[PDB]
Amino acid sequence: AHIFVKPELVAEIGVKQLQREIVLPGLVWTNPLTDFGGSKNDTITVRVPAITTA
Amino acid sequence: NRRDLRDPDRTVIASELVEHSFGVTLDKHVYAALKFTDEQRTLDIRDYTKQVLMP
Repeated sequence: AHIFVKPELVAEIGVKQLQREIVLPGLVWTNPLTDFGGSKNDTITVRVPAITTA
Repeated sequence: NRRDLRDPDRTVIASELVEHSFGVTLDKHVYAALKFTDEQRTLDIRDYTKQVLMP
């Protein structure tokens, strides 16, 4: 019988271990505050503007 | 040395030439060392030249 020496080939075709989709980071108000250095206790105060009545 | 002139004994006290010495040693290591965590370097350091290197 004919006998041949062949390379066991390996391919990546797009089969990935199943892990959940990432949605929440895009849906949440992300990084409106950045200058967290140069702020006491890593805390940035957020000011909520005043409301007046007529 | 001095000896009496016309002295019956004629021995001379031979002088000695002794060279002296002293050692100078390199024996100290002066250092200033600083340790900054990733939080301290990221958030607490602003310049790092006038805040770390100059001190």
